[PDB]
Amino acid sequence: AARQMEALNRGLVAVKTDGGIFVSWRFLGTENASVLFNVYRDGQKLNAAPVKTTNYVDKNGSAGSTYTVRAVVNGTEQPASEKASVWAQPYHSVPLDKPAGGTTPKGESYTYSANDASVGDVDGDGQYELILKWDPSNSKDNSQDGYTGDVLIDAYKLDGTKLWRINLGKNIRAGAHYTQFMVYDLDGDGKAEVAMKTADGTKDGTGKVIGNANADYRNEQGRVLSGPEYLTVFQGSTGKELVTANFEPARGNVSDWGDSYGNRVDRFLAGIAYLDGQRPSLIMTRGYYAKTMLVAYNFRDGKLSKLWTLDSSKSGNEAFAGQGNHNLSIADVDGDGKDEIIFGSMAVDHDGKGMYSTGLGHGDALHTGDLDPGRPGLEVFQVHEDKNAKYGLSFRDAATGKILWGVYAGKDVGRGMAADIDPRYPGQEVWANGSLYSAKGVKIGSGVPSSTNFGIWWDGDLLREQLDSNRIDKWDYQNGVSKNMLTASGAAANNGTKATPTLQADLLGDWREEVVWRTEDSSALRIYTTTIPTEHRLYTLMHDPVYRLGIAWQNIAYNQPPHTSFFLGDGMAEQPKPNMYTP
Ligand SMILES: [Ca+2]
Ligand SMILES: [Ca+2]
Ligand SMILES: [Ca+2]
Ligand SMILES: [Ca+2]
Ligand SMILES: [Ca+2]
Ligand SMILES: [Ca+2]
Ligand SMILES: [Ca+2]
Ligand SMILES: [Ca+2]
Ligand SMILES: [Ca+2]
Ligand SMILES: [Ca+2]
Repeated sequence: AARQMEALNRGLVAVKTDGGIFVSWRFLGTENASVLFNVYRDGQKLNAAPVKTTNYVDKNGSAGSTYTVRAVVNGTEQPASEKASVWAQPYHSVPLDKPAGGTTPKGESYTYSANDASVGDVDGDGQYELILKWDPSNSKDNSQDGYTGDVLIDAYKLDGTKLWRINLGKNIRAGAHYTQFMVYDLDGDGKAEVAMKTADGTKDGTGKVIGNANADYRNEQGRVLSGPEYLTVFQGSTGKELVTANFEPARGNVSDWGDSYGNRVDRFLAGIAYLDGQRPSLIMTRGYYAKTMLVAYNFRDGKLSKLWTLDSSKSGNEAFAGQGNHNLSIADVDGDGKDEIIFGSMAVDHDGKGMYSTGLGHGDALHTGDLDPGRPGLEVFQVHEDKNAKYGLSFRDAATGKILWGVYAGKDVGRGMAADIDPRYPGQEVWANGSLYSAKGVKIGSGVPSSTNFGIWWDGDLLREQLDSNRIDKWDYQNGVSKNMLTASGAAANNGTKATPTLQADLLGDWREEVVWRTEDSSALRIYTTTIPTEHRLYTLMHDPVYRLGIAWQNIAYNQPPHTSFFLGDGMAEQPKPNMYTP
């Protein structure tokens, strides 16, 4: 079946460069291969004949010029795109309303920094808003005791308009593994909503407090290990509470999850999955080191409804404990049109049934995509934390879980990457624990790229570049060394040693991915878009099933980079139009 996807505008962007004005725009999932384009500067056509490629350099444009693009569909020109003004800097700043610092019940002062983001179109005009999580400077890993400041979630238009702020309140602890926020048009009306775990004292964007306003379930460890827990869907445009239910997976006893001090119980993940093959569902998970639960919901016709539960503590589900990562993937792995869940070393079917477990246990990085385009199906590359695991890195059939190849490490392998960086080996290369491999498991040369964090499509070629901290690098495959391509001076990455951008996504312009980094003082987000010309046109990545879902889960726990459902890389085949409709 055709999948619900977003009605997007042209995503037209124009950026001042020394060579003139660089202009790029979207090839929309609704458009055929036969569609061409005309480029207009202030109502004047620039190109003598319609162009195919979705980027263009206007040598004679100026900082005051405005641009439109018109599609040419089966010979006739279509109405103009939305108008685009010229970016006077290589990035676009979104000014932020930095939350005031505070002081914990124990007298610890904290301040706020801009942290993980997501995107959704909350008003339905085809341009994304940014949904930003603020992090207090005393946020905590689950292993660490201590009180934390409130978690704040804001919505911003790209012009800097602050639409709202939600304060999750004292009963939601701050830290990577706590709030996992989903931004998506769940009900299919054309407008995104925001869904996340909430509690008594959560304040919506209109200033209305949920539940028992004054209840305080913080224990002396600064953890919230008792009291009600809620799941709320908020209106994207206003941050208003739409509906709130009791949260599942429910806590039960803290000790059910594998410790009594409050670590394992509060290990959350979340996602958007097309469980019915047509429309989105919401996935909320709890646990992964031992007891593990996953619960699916719909938000449709104004109602939240629970669809299924997978609980490893149920007789027959024992194998589905102890396998999850600090991240997950979502993809149709078995070809039935419906999305499955890649939950670290295990997988869960669209109906909530456990599919397989590799038994290799918990890890910190995960990549699900078409890694080996010579092998039908998707593949999963994963690293493993247990020093005694049979493999420190595993490369597997996404659908069956069969190990295609793996390498024993005998130690915690905390990072792993997948990206087509070497055109001499068909498909995506993978690297971890000091070695680079082909998709077939053949070690390539010696050493690895200088980062093992994100892959990003940045330059004009079909290979994928690397992102880490405030840097984009490109692998010189002939010489076996990384070389810097961009250092975003004045921009900072997030999450300490994880060094993740606020967001990486194809948010605007052509198929290359934008990066959103905070400034060092979090007074702004900067949106960088490439001005490197390309000869290639590809469907906007937000119209790919798997990529779009990757953007939805990018924020969760230990942020991972997004992948396409198809092999995008050197030697790739031309892609057909995505099977989609818009609301
Ligand atoms: Ca919008
Ligand atoms: Ca909606
Ligand atoms: Ca499927
Ligand atoms: Ca299935
Ligand atoms: Ca870990
Ligand atoms: Ca494959
Ligand atoms: Ca390759
Ligand atoms: Ca490239
Ligand atoms: Ca782009
Ligand atoms: Ca995160």
